[PDB]
This record gives sequence, C-alpha cells and structure tokens, in this order.
Amino acid sequence: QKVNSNGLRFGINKNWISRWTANSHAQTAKWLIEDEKIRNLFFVNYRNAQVSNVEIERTQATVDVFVYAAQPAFLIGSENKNIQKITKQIKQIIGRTTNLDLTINEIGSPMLSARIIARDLANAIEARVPLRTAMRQSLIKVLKAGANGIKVLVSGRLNGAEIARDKMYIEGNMPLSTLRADIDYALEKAQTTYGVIGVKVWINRGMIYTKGLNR
Amino acid sequence: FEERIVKLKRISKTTKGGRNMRFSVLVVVGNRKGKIGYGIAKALEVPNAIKKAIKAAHNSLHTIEIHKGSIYHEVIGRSGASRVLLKPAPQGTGIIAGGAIRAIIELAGYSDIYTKNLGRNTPINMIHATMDGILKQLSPRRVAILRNKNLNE
Amino acid sequence: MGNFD
Amino acid sequence: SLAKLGEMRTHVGMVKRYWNPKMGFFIEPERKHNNDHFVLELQRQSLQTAYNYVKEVAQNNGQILFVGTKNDYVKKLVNNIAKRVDVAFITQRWLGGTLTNFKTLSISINKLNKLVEKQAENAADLTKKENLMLSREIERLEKFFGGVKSLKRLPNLLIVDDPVYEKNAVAEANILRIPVVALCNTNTNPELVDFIIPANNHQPQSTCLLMNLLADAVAEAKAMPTMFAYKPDEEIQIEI
RNA sequence: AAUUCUUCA
RNA sequence: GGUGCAUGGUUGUCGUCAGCUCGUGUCGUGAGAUGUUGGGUUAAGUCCCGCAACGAGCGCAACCCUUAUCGUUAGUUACA
RNA sequence: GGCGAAGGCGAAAACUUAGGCCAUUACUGACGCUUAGGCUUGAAAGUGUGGGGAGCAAAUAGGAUUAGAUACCCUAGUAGUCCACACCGUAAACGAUAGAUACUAGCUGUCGGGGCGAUCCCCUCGGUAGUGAAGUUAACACAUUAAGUAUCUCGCCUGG
RNA sequence: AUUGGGCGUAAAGCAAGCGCAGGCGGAUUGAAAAGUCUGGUGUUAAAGGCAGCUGCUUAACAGUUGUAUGCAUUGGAAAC
Repeated sequence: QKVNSNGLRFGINKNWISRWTANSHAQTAKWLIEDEKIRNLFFVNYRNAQVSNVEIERTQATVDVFVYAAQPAFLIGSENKNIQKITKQIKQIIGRTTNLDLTINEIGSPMLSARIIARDLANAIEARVPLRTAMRQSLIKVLKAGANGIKVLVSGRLNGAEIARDKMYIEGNMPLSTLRADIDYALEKAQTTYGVIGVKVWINRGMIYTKGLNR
Repeated sequence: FEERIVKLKRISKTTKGGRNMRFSVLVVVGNRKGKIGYGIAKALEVPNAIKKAIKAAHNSLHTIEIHKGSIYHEVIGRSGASRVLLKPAPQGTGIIAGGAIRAIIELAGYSDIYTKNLGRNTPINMIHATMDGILKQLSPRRVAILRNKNLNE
Repeated sequence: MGNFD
Repeated sequence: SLAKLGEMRTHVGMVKRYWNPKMGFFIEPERKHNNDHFVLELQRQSLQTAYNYVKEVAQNNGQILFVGTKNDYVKKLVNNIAKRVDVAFITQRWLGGTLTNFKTLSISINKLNKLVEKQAENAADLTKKENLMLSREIERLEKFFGGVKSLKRLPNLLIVDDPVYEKNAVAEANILRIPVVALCNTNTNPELVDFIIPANNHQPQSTCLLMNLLADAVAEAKAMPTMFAYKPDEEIQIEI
C-alpha cells in the first residue's frame, strides 16, 4: 500500500548501516550472508540490552564492528566472560584466520531509536498485557524526551480472531513526502499464541532540511 | 465524587467503505452531598470518550439541597415523551428506583424515594426526565417568601 | 448582581 | 447630570413596527408615527447604573471589551474610542466561539505576540519574500485581533453595539456567568442583557452619544480627564 | 423499447 | 501438506483521485451537523475573501535526481 | 378571490328559494351545546325505462417497437360522457385535524360592513392568507382560523 | 386508561347535514332534603388478612386480645 520511509532516504540523508566493499561479484554474496548472521545474532540473542543498531565495518581480511546500545552492561557482563563469549560466536561466523576486534558504545539520549521501541512493544505484547495501556505508556514516554510526532501501529490478532481493530496512533508532525525528515523506522514481530503480531514504529528526530547533507 | 457510568451505546456513521465505528458514552457525576451533573460524549476509543464525558458532565454541574434525606412531594418527569413518577418516602426504607435512575438519585445524596418509570425505557431520555422532574420543584421557604406568611402553617 | 466586591 | 434631558434633542426613534412587545414596558405608549419615542427618566437611570457598574469593575482592576461592527460608522467609532482612550476592543466581526473558549484564542494571541516580537527583532535578516509573507501573516492575525492582544484572561464585563447583530456573541455571554451591557434595541428579549439601555441603533448620532458616554465612564476611572463628567453643555458631531 | 443477478454474515 | 475467511510482511486497485479526519467550542432530547459551508483562481481541502466555528494531522505543492545556460576545479585512457 | 354544512359552484337573462355579515335605544326569556337509533343530501363510474350522437374514447380491430406486448404510439372503433323519471351511498368524500365555547405575544397582506369620508390613509367588526415567542408535539411542525392552556358531548383506536 | 392513553404524518374523526330520546349546561331569591356533609343507634358469624401476647426444644402452628371496610335507621346544616 504505502512505501517505507527509511529506504527512500538511503544515500541522500542517511548513510548505509554497513560500509564495505570488495572485488567483482564473486564473493560479495558471501559478504552479505556472513555479516547478516551477526546482524541477526545481535538482535535475536540479545533482547534484554536494547541495542539500537549494528554497524558493520569489515574490509579485506579484516573486521570492525561499532555497536550502539543503552545498557552495554549485559553485552560485556560483570566479569568479562560474555566478551570472550561474544568474540567466539563472532569467530565461527567470521573465521579463524582474521582478527576479531570490536566495540560497544552508549547512544546519547537513547529514547529516540525505533528499535528499542519495537522491542519494548514486543515484550509487552508477548506477556498478554493490555495493548491500550502498552501503546499509551510507550507513546507518552517517548514524547516525554522531546521530539516530533510518533507513528506506532500494531497488526494481527489482538486477544481474539477476525481482526478488524488494528489501532493506529499519530501526533505532532509526520511528513512522509518530505525527502528527508530524519524519521527512523523499525518493524518487529511479537510471537504470541494467537499467531504473529507486526509492530511498526516511526520516530521523528527533528528537522534537518536546508542544512547539511550527510552524517 | 464517585463518577459512576450508565448504559453505553454502540453507534457508527456510514461513509464510502465500511463504516466509521465510533460509539458514545453517557455518565453521571456527583458528590453524594448536593451537587450533581450529567454528560454525554463520543470518541473513537474507550478512555478518550470516558474522559470527555467526565469533563462535559463535571463542568456543567447544578445544585440541589437535601430535605430530611428525601423529596417531600411528588414530581412527574415529562421530557421526550417519557414520564417518571416520584413520590415522597418516609424517614428511611431503602432506595427504590430503576438502575439508571437508581444511580442518578443515589449520587444526588438522597436516602430513599418512591420511583416508577412510565413510557419508554430509553436511558438518556429517562435521565433527562429525572432531571427536569427534580429541578422544577420548589421549596417551602420559596412559598414562604412569595406568600404572605413567615412560616408554612 | 448589583454588588461586585 | 450625565446625559441631561436637554441633550436628548435627537435620541428617540425606531423602525416602523418591528418590536417585541416586551419592550412595551420600557417604552412610551405606542405612537401612531411608527417611531416610538423613548422615556428619558428610565434611560437616564440605566445609564447611571451602567456608569456605576463600569466604575466598580474598573476599580477592581477589570477589563472591558468593546465590539462595533456596523457598515462603516460604528467600527470607526470603536476605532476612535480605542486609539483615544485605552480599552480592549474588537473592530472586525466577532468570531463564533470567541468567549466560551479561550485556549483556541490564547494560542492565536500568543503566536501573534511572539511573531510581532520576532518582526521587531527581524531587521531584514531574512529574505524579502519571506519577510513580506510574515508581514502578511501578521496583518491576517491583526485584522481579526485588532485589540485583543494585551489581556490574557476572560473579560469581566463588555458592551454590545447591537444585541440583534452580536446574537452569537450575546448568547455565548449569557452562557457564561459574566454580565453584559448593550444599547438594547426594542427588538430583543429583556433577559439577554443584564443592564437594559434602550436607544436607537440605525441613527448614527445617538450611538455616538452613548459610545462616548460609556468610554468616558471607563476613562474617568483611569485617573484620566474626560468631557462628559456632569457637564451641562453638549457637542455637535454629525455623520456624512 | 430496454429485463433479470442463487442461500448463508 | 492443509488453513491468505486466523495472519505478519509485501502487492494490485480506485489513484497521484483529491480527499480522509482530529482537539476545543456551538446547535439539535439523537444518530450528527457545524470545520470540510459559500464566492473566486489554480491540477490540488493550493490560497484568499466573508461566514459558528477557532485551530490541527495525513495526503497533494514544496525542498532530491536528471536534461536544457553559464561560470568555477581539473586535465587523461577525451580534447589534437 | 368569493359562496355553500359537505360534495360542488364561472356565457346571458326571467321566477321562486337557502344561509350569512354589520349596528341595533326594539322583543321573548336560557328556548343553549351535542347526538346512539331515525331522517336529508352526497364527486365519479353504473343499472332500468324514453330520447341523442358533434367531439372524446372503456371493450374490440388493424398498423408500429419489443424475444414476448392481450401496454405505453397511431388510425378506426362501442357502451358511456347529456336530459327526464328511480336506484346505487361508496373516494386521498383531506385541512389525513368531530362539533361548541372563552383565554393566551406580535407583524405584514387580501375581502365585506360601519365610521372619517376622493380609491389609494386610519380605526372597528368576521372569514379566507404568509411569517413568527411562550406553550406543545417523536421530530417534521402547529401556533388566535391551534396540533397551547381547558371545559362539555358523540364516534373511533389497542401488533402485522 | 376510575386513580392511568390517544385520533395531522405511527392503528384511530364516521362524507356532510337535520335533529327525538340521553347526557351537559348563565344569574337572583325562598323551600325542599334526592345525591352530597354529618352526631347517635343497630348490624356486617367464626376462622382467616393485620397489629401485640402466651405455648409446643423454636419458626410451622395453635390460642387469646384488638383491629378496618359496607349497609339500614334516626337527628341535625344547605356551597354545588
């Protein structure tokens, strides 16, 4: 029906979430498939540290990964056994003939990233919590930080079959036709006994038009 | 304030494509001591409609006093072709009325009163009939002022 | 409302 | 006394047989000439009571609103009163929902103040096209808010030039608890206005006399000299 | 001139 | 393998048609109306005017790329 | 616009005949209201008896269009549409509002009477109009010519 | 539908009119007492309905005390 807002601005406002290159198209497919594994690993096995996003910076026979989150604490742990652990699951996907340096950092004012919003909504929905209170608390909390409008909606079975009441909330200013508004998007799946629930979140982090070109 | 709600409807306007399901709510508010009011509102979701109804009910309050805990005369609520008869009750016997009217007259601050509906059973017009029946009454001090007598003898 | 004080 | 009966040389007169008989009590016996003249003692009493009420509301540090919106004349009268003696005024049409709700107008007046302050601070640091657009927006905001930019709360009292032409405004005023006063034409209800002032509204000169007298009523309470202050003489000013 | 459109919500 | 009459995501379509609504307020005992009405110009609920409506959101215009002008930087694997 | 209780009533005149309006210093003295049963009328179609057929046209014929057309279209075409003597007693016989009575804001038209008296202007009495508060009705809407406050009596209504 | 509904559009105003009977009905004055007001007398079986009390291991119940209501007769006043 409607096009995604994140993709349209790739390369004109934002930069690629992964920055890499190789020779002609003979192993670049392997490049994508092998960095996709860690990309989905950081999102699947860690849903308790609220990672904002992952940046893959891997060059010829090297690898660097910058990661941003809000509580890196569970990523590292209190005694650094997790960092050796994370290094190892990085190892079997990257190989045994390359370095494995990496770093995790804190994102300033994390309550503006759509990824943690989607994770919070998924966690709330999966535990059979009233949807109304969930969206209301999430919307009020995110708007408390101070920004433009938020577009959060849910689709799927809500405590019953024959869904005809997918809720949709919108406030502030949400211009999708604007070629750039720094409106980040996230899509997440909440797995409940009533099938899959799709949560879509749009977060607007101010206006940047008529100023600057990249980040 | 106790903020009790009564029967809610399920209404929907019709446009091109499906139907705009947007139900309405009605509510009565009172402090059980003499100040009471009622309101009706509509919205897309339950909490918003409830809050709007509470606001529109609570800003539009009106005053009524308590005579020994009950009404001392009979009133016939007559509005929208819906009569309701109110007859005085003794010092105390227990509240007797219809559910909606039960809430209406309990939240006003009365002990007990004789109540019986007539005609239709539509809650909104029933509440309006209760309102104009309870409001248009007059006090013994009123007749004392307008008649040439100090005290009603 | 003759008075206003 | 204020508005001496001698000054009432040309104050009475009404349209031919368009009247609510509820003004039969506040009028002379029905004249055959279809221009029912008025009773001077009651209008004097009512004007004095309005004088005292305005004195009291001004003493208690209140604000009064002036509305005047006839064809060409009364708007000019209200404009001249406004620029002559300070008073809250509305020169253009009263908008539906202007007294019963304030937030929808509080936002507008605050935006007007903020952008006019910016325009004062804007010394052509922006483009000329955008400056002209902003000036046009300021004119748009001011042409409906000619005088409501200095008061930030509801008005305690106000006058109406014609109750049958501020019907929405007077209805909203009666919805709220604040009293109102007006030049009550003999075609209204003796309940829509708390202080009845019967007078003409299509004859410019009587409206001039009464608007000036009420402006003086609010002015002399401001420690400001006035001209109708128990002055037995009068003035000559005519429409054209 | 100018017609009909199978039950079930 | 079944269940798109359980779905998420995605897509067609009306359709790049221009409409779809909300906060507050007013009128009607009600569903609702009022804004979105009307007069003009545009492709456009774009804008203006008056108007019991005051404001607000999405959508459309806009800001992006490309072609058509020229200047500036650069000179090869063009130019010669 | 008017008249008649209703249906209805519009070329002219002759005779008889119905009711109403305005003012009454005139007269009797409540003889007034309503109406079960009863009696009189009652658009239009129609029947019986005796006449007339100009036009119009149920039924019927043919010609058109349509798959069908025993219909809308056309040309023919009879009863009937008239009068006189009898009957039928039905209609959305509607103002979808029974009759009678007094009271309850206003404003602007048209008509008959009387007064002032050139029509055209004013007042007074009655009917027919339009717009309109209170009041009322479910709203639409009524509203001095009530569907308002009320009184008197008849008939009628109780899910399809 | 006496306390307790309607007949413009939801069922219901007969097509209209003349009207016997019946019902309703202006004001003064006296009388009358038919209704209407009302003192007294007599009666309305018991049980049961109701209000107190006693007893059955206690209510169930049984008993006891009192309890309205209508009607005749008689004496008084005359707003309608």
